[PDB]
Amino acid sequence: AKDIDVLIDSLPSEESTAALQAASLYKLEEENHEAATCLEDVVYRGDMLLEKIQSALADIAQS
Amino acid sequence: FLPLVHNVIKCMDKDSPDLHQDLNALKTKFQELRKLIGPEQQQQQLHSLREQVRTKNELLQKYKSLCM
Repeated sequence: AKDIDVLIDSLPSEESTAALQAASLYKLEEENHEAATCLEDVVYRGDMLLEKIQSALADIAQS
Repeated sequence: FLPLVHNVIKCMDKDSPDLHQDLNALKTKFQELRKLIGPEQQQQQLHSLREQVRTKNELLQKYKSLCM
């Protein structure tokens, strides 16, 4: 009984209803969208660098 | 080829006065020099090699500027 009571008290006090969980999910989705935009910019820069390196290698091999 | 000219000069000068007959020595020396010495094909090959070296240097210098 003591363990059950302590577990029910120290459980996740949050999305039992329907608003706190929704707000947390919306904030997480916004953070994930920002992180995905940053990662897409970084990946585009890296792909541009790789394409430049590949073009330089092809030009060197063409000689 | 100074050897052939020198041999001819010696043979002409020693035609009547045959004191020292170096005709055989001169002929042997000429044959040995011809054996040891051994067209514009060499010039064309050198020109092609120079052009190739210039092209290689230009290609190597083409990759000078590189930031990232």
